[PDB]
Amino acid sequence: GMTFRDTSAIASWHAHVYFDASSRDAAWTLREQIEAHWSGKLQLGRFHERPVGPHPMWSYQLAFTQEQFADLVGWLTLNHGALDIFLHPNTGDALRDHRDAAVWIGHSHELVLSALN
Amino acid sequence: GMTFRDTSAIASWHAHVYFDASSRDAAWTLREQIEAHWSGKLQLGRFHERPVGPHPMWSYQLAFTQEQFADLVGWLTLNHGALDIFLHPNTGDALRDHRDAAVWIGHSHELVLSALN
Ligand SMILES: [Cl-]
Ligand SMILES: [Cl-]
Ligand SMILES: [Cl-]
Repeated sequence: GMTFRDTSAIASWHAHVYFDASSRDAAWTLREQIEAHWSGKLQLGRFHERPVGPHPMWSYQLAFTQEQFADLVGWLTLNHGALDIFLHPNTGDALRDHRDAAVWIGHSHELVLSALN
Repeated sequence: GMTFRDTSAIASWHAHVYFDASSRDAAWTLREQIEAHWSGKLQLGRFHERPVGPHPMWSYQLAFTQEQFADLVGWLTLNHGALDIFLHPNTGDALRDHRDAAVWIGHSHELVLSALN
């Protein structure tokens, strides 16, 4: 049986906007709106135009606190268009968080979990 | 030419825990823990052991506010085990909300879109 955890186990969240060559322009446009809308509320990573790390799509990262989660995730849910977004909590166990605690705005993708740990 | 929306557009959130014959006990355990952890203050629908509405799997519904979103969604992310969970905001447009504002804890599923008419 699984042991239940409290939300205090979550130190922070990462979201990754996924895209590819076909959706690059749309991804860029959303990234500019995130900059415009969320300056100081999250850390925005580089625009990766290849698969990096465990990500099977081109991507960029947003890193944010539990206190920003509802506002930012709600806004992304409303405004993501056709871009899939991968989200996961950071609990101190990268493989477990990616393998077992993946959240998707839009469609899910099979991660490159073998890249972890 | 998307019009960006504010989270004020969201009246409420709805989650649907998906399960099947293979995963009934886990789905039930989760439901009971939801009931206990929020002391019956969330809105819980019927435990459906058949596909209902737009849901291709057996399911049960949870409804909650934007102000409950971070805690509940965090908790579900940590505690869902292998159960996929469909979430969507309610903006008054059931088609658009289900089609375009779907969020999935775990893996995404194709909805039975016919049921949205
Ligand atoms: Cl670099
Ligand atoms: Cl959208
Ligand atoms: Cl979506």
